[PDB]
Amino acid sequence: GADGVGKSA
Amino acid sequence: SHSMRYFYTAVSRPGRGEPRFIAVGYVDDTQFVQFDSDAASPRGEPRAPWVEQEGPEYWDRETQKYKRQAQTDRVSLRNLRGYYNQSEAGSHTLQRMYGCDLGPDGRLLRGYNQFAYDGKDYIALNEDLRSWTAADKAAQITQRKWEAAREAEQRRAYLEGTCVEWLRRYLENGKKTLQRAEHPKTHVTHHPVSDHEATLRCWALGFYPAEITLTWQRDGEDQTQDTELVETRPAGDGTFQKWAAVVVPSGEEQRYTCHVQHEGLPEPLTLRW
Amino acid sequence: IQRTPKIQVYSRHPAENGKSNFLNCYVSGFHPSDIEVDLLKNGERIEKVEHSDLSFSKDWSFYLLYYTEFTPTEKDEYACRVNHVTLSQPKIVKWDRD
Repeated sequence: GADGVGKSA
Repeated sequence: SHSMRYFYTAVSRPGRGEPRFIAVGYVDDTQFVQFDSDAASPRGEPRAPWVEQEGPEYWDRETQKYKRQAQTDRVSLRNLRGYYNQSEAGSHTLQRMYGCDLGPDGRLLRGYNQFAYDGKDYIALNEDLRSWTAADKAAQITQRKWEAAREAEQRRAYLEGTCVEWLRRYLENGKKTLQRAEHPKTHVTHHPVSDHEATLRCWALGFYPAEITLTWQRDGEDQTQDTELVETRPAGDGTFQKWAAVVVPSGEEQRYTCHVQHEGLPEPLTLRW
Repeated sequence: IQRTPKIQVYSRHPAENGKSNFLNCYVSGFHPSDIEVDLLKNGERIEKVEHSDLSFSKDWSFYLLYYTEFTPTEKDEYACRVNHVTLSQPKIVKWDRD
């Protein structure tokens, strides 16, 4: 199960 | 010990559309998932039978996460091109590797979450799962952006909680392939260089996991200086192959021994032509 | 920036004439990831070749497996043809059963 998304670089 | 590792690749291609995002997920040396933003109908795809029988809700959620990640990486590629004052025409790559290592006790040993831009270290989450290491000034911009957003707290939550739970679930559901060791079948081949020399090649076939050592000895001393070693390579069936080779004088073949070390071997393995 | 592929061409199992097998071209240690791989039979490009999903190693270099069903015979020659930005012309690596 992949990580959920965070902020852009 | 075991690990779950995700590998993300985002690649810009100016004048030719939006960046392509690709993800693959692995347990140890076994791939279980793929996503490609360029596919006809992009969805998370099973690559191992032990996730193929997850339900539709699982697959719909993975698919939505990759879709959002692709979008996020598009913005990241643009921001990075700006930080570095790079020209509009160049193609660039952003890579992310993250995951969790489990210790022999079944407990978390190390979570990691790290990034590369154009093949070069950019930023990584430190082992404390709280702070960042930036590799250059540009990456310091991302570091302050992520410190302000409390990004590390979110990544830590995944790495200590959700990541381990998934891996423990896959290790159980896929134990027939994940929790096994195939020892290498081994043989030596002999190839006349001339009338005076010959190559001896030590082979390890069909092993799992990929970790292995092949070493060539002569009467006892290792043959470091003279060993030709190819990189461990996939057979295509879930196992791996490797070889190690030495050029020896004609008639002195018998003095060389090849030494194989692998998890699945029941005892020390020695080969001699 | 820009690492040359390492190329190995080999079969999944030891090649015995007349029994089905798989011919593999493994390309590794390269960067950037755009790469062209063909498998050849007697010089001609093989049509239904498949490949693995793009992944990379600890050092960020990419690797790919290309592969096809085949039945080796005594008479047939096989090879792998790769182009990449680090190569000034396509590189052809012959299949040698050892």
